Amino acid sequence: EILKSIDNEWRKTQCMPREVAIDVGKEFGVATNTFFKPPCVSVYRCGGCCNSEGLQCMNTSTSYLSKTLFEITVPLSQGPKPVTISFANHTSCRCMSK
Amino acid sequence: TEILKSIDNEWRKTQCMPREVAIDVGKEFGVATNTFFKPPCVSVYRCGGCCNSEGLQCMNTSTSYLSKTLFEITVPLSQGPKPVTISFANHTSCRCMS
Amino acid sequence: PFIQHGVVYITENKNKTVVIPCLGSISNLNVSLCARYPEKRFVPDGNRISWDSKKGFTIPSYMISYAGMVFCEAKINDESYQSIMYIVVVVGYRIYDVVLSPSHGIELSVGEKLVLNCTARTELNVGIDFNWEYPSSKKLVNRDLKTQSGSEMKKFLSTLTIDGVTRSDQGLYTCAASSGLMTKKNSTFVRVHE
Amino acid sequence: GVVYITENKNKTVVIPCLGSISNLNVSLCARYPEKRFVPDGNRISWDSKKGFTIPSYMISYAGMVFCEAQSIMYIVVVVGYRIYDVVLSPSHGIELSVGEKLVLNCTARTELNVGIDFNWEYPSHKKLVNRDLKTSEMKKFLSTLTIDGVTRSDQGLYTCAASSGLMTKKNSTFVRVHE
Ligand SMILES: *[C@@H]1O[C@H](CO)[C@@H](O[C@@H]2O[C@H](CO)[C@@H](O[C@@H]3O[C@H](CO)[C@@H](O)[C@H](O)[C@@H]3O)[C@H](O)[C@H]2NC(C)=O)[C@H](O)[C@H]1NC(C)=O
Ligand SMILES: *[C@@H]1O[C@H](CO)[C@@H](O[C@@H]2O[C@H](CO)[C@@H](O[C@@H]3O[C@H](CO)[C@@H](O)[C@H](O)[C@@H]3O)[C@H](O)[C@H]2NC(C)=O)[C@H](O)[C@H]1NC(C)=O
Ligand SMILES: *[C@@H]1O[C@H](CO)[C@@H](O[C@@H]2O[C@H](CO)[C@@H](O[C@@H]3O[C@H](CO)[C@@H](O)[C@H](O)[C@@H]3O)[C@H](O)[C@H]2NC(C)=O)[C@H](O)[C@H]1NC(C)=O
Ligand SMILES: *[C@@H]1O[C@H](CO)[C@@H](O[C@@H]2O[C@H](CO)[C@@H](O[C@@H]3O[C@H](CO)[C@@H](O)[C@H](O)[C@@H]3O)[C@H](O)[C@H]2NC(C)=O)[C@H](O)[C@H]1NC(C)=O
Ligand SMILES: *[C@H]1O[C@H](CO)[C@@H](O[C@@H]2O[C@H](CO)[C@@H](O[C@@H]3O[C@H](CO)[C@@H](O)[C@H](O)[C@@H]3O)[C@H](O)[C@H]2NC(C)=O)[C@H](O)[C@H]1NC(C)=O
Ligand SMILES: *[C@@H]1O[C@H](CO)[C@@H](O[C@@H]2O[C@H](CO)[C@@H](O)[C@H](O)[C@H]2NC(C)=O)[C@H](O)[C@H]1NC(C)=O
Ligand SMILES: *[C@@H]1O[C@H](CO)[C@@H](O[C@@H]2O[C@H](CO)[C@@H](O)[C@H](O)[C@H]2NC(C)=O)[C@H](O)[C@H]1NC(C)=O
Ligand SMILES: *[C@@H]1O[C@H](CO)[C@@H](O)[C@H](O)[C@H]1NC(C)=O
Ligand SMILES: *[C@@H]1O[C@H](CO)[C@@H](O)[C@H](O)[C@H]1NC(C)=O
Ligand SMILES: [Cs+]
Repeated sequence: EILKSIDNEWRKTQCMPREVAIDVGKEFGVATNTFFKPPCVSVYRCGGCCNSEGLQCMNTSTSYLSKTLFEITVPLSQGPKPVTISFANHTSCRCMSK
Repeated sequence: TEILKSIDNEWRKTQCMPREVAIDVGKEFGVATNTFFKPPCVSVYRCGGCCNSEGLQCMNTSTSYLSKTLFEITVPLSQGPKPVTISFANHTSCRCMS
Repeated sequence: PFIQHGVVYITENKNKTVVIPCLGSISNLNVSLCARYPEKRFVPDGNRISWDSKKGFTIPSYMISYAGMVFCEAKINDESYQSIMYIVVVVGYRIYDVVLSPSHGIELSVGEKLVLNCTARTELNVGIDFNWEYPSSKKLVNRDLKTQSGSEMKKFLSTLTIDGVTRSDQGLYTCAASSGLMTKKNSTFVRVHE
Repeated sequence: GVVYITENKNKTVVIPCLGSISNLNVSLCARYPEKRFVPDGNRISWDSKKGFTIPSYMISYAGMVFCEAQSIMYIVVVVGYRIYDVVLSPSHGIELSVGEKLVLNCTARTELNVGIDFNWEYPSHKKLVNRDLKTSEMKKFLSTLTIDGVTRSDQGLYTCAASSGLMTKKNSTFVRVHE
């Protein structure tokens, strides 16, 4: 009981793939006079806490997802055009050193 | 159509809302330089996601607080890990605010 | 009931209204406006929020500026119908200042390296186009500068570089910054000698 | 219980799962992720008198471990101890008028997995404030001494010591006060 919850805290916080909202513009170093709609995409990324320091939760295998969204480029030259972009979707993670 | 379907799905999945994250206890302020926490992290919900304007940031509009119990290792190893009770913020609603 | 997808440009001005062109065939049609995400529904209150059928749905831009997309929706006898989705786009345009560094007294010997920074400070949701003027035949490098937080500005940099100048490079150097609806510029005289 | 892992990661570590029946088939579970380690007769064993013996590098990832045939959970703890330097800022020439505010920073730089205890010495209204500094295989610790309005008696040697558990480095500086 006293130890039931603690084990639950570990389990829930372990290194593993997690749904995050990735900012498209930043992920590809896109000039910010160029707007993405939506600005973000949902993908899974490795996250959580390792039990030593200098051990970081990293991806050991990655799938890639084609996603389509719209791109505005300001100062308004045109309306929004559809662009297809591939984002990393981590499928497995491990606490590794660096 | 088929393109519109997914785009709407990207928005929905990336909207400002409470999300499960792993919070590093020590870094959440006021921790004695001689303490390690075990586990280092706790699972709580925090406001996250993407707003559709800049300068606007996903923030919490109401917060519950969770008592959680974990262990604290001190230095030197005079004693063993001792149980500590700590309260962490658990965001229960969010809004894109400036 | 409504005449692939559209676009709504919002001023972000917290009191000017915006019109979604959900045109109507039946001028006596009960239209609501849905926005997402999160999901909201706005009904005409007879005052600020209305639907003219000839114009479309009229609503204060601040009520839907959070949203990714909006659309008109009407019910007729237990069945509801939607217009085309409109993409919401909060653009800004306000340029505070455009400033050259160095700003004056620039003096080079022939063969020395000229470096001119042009910094533009703007409100949020702005994109900047830089345009230079200089004496006749220079590398340009534009980029974004980090700024905030809570500071309500964006910061843009354009850097002019001449690798080893010549007597012909003496003259007026002008940097202009354009947001789409507004242009501010600055200048400085560069002197060169042997 | 607690299991301390050291820098020598090939060096073996012993989880003290004591046995009543010296002929007991014991496995070692670690989490998370979940792993189970069986004695291979070589590196990995269980002596009943000692407990379960395993190369520390096999379980250094884990939050906790336990013997199973279950024993009590053991908390896993990777610990460093190496302190690189301890440095005072300002470090010298400190000179105050009576009533002037003294502020002394003590910065300790250490290897990873280190915890620091600070201890000061000073002449006989001194406030201490310890905290962690962000960072590069290092950790950075700060301890700030503050005297809100000094007096003649505060003139003397100020010593900051940093302890990791197995190692202590210190530094000092003379503070002069005049009137
Ligand atoms: C784990 O996931 C990461 C992505 O989060 C993977 O790293 C990425 O790998 C791709 C291709 O290996 C890199 O694409 C490259 O982009 C650079 C320009 O940024 C270009 O120089 C290359 O030609 C290529 O187009 C991408 O940069 C990189 N992301 C980084 C560096 O953060 C990685 O492959 C995954 N690892 C495993 C083992 O699953
Ligand atoms: C990007 O990565 C995520 C996470 O790795 C992927 O989500 C994963 O989808 C697979 C395939 O459906 C799921 O596997 C399933 O596991 C359950 C047990 O819970 C099993 O009963 C099913 O038969 C199936 O094998 C998996 O749950 C899920 N992973 C996680 C951690 O959520 C996904 O493939 C990728 N995202 C997209 C949109 O492609
Ligand atoms: C959104 O959630 C944040 C936390 O994620 C809330 O901020 C917190 O507000 C409380 C006051 O209700 C602060 O309490 C603090 O108490 C400590 C002593 O225990 C004291 O040192 C502080 O001066 C303060 O009084 C707390 O610091 C603060 N959390 C942090 C670290 O920012 C906030 O209330 C939530 N907002 C809404 C509208 O729900
Ligand atoms: C920590 O934050 C999370 C996320 O904000 C909170 O989760 C929410 O917990 C409440 C229960 O107090 C759930 O409300 C329930 O909603 C369901 C339908 O969604 C309904 O059937 C129930 O009658 C009730 O209204 C809510 O769903 C849930 N949201 C989730 C899953 O994220 C949680 O309350 C916070 N922790 C504490 C102790 O307050
Ligand atoms: C307090 O004690 C520490 C050690 O715990 C003193 O260490 C200082 O370390 C620095 C960096 O290594 C030394 O700097 C030196 O720079 C020159 C470059 O040619 C050369 O002498 C060495 O290669 C070294 O890098 C520094 O000399 C050394 N201590 C002194 C006396 O300056 C720290 O300085 C002490 N703080 C005090 C008492 O102010
Ligand atoms: C060009 O640059 C100069 C600064 O180098 C700007 O000059 C400022 O102008 C305002 C009034 O317009 C004064 O209140 C400031 O004191 C001026 N600063 C200096 C140092 O003189 C000028 O604003 C710039 N031009 C534009 C269009 O931004
Ligand atoms: C001791 O360390 C603290 C934290 O780094 C220093 O506090 C800063 O002081 C500088 C200069 O006065 C300020 O610009 C910062 O805003 C301060 N930061 C904080 C968090 O207070 C302090 O200066 C250091 N003391 C000495 C003498 O080195
Ligand atoms: C905003 O402008 C309207 C006119 O369109 C005005 O009637 C109203 O008072 C203003 N909003 C506020 C702050 O009440
Ligand atoms: C040009 O701008 C950058 C970024 O602000 C700065 O580092 C550099 O010093 C600037 N050059 C001049 C001449 O001001
Ligand atoms: Cs942008």
